[PDB]
Amino acid sequence: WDSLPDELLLGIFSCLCLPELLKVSGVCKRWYRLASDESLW
Amino acid sequence: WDSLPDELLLGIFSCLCLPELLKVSGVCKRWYRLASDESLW
Amino acid sequence: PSIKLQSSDGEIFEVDVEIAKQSVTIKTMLEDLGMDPVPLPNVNAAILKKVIQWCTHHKDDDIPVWDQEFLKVDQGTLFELILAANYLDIKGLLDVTCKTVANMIKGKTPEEIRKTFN
Amino acid sequence: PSIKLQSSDGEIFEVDVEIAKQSVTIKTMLEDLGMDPVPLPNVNAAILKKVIQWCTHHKDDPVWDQEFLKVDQGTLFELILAANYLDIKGLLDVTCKTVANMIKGKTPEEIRKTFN
Repeated sequence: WDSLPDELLLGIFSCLCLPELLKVSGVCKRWYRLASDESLW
Repeated sequence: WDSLPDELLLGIFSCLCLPELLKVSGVCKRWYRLASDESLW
Repeated sequence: PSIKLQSSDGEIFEVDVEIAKQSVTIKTMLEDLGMDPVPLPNVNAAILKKVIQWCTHHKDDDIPVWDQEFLKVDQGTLFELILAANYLDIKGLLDVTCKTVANMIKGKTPEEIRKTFN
Repeated sequence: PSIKLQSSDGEIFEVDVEIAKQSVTIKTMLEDLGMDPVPLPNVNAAILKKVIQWCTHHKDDPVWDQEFLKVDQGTLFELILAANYLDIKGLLDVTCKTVANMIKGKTPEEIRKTFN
């Protein structure tokens, strides 16, 4: 799952409850990078 | 045509104007028999 | 509403019942028997896809130009379409396909007919 | 009425023109260009068929979706891309939620593995 541009990845992540982003942040550097995105909080 | 059921051949022949059936009858054994079908005349 | 049609070789096609219903027999199975995967043991995927295409174009219903171009297929596919139309009881399909073969007979000698159809 | 959609791999799909009501991308191509055969260079036949199947089911607008999306992970990824490309908002939304539900309740390890 890297062929999805960041926008779609944030689309998926935005479905999660905030604390759930802690899980996505430890998965991958892209995920770590995208999980802190200004728009998810 | 090795497979169409005779009922389907009649369906094809039914689309021909009558004089045309003379052609069909001169093609082969089966065609001659079906060309003579009650349902066409 | 839609239903799944399953070809003899297992491909599943999700089809609008309004499209599938031109097959008189599938119409009764979907509306009356209420069959989940409608099995069609005598139609393969390649031909079923073409039958569905025709049904999709004709869902709102001389050979119409669209049908003439749709039927510009090889002889074998045309005969398979006749069979499938017969099997599924799709009258309009059966008509146009039989008409198409009839046109390959018109204005030809028995000798020319033998040749083209073998 | 039907129109032809052409997948990236050349397969033609005769589809009910009503799909336009769901794909803004196809709608633009249909209305704004003509394109009898509507070319969709970013979607292959396998995924296009599934997209058409989802639109057909949803033309009259969930548990059916849960069943429909109970498929291979790479396929799920392709569906997200195709919903985005074709701009079919409802398909995009349920596929991203489906993916989020595979993340939810799991630890980074599983997540890495399942989507590995």
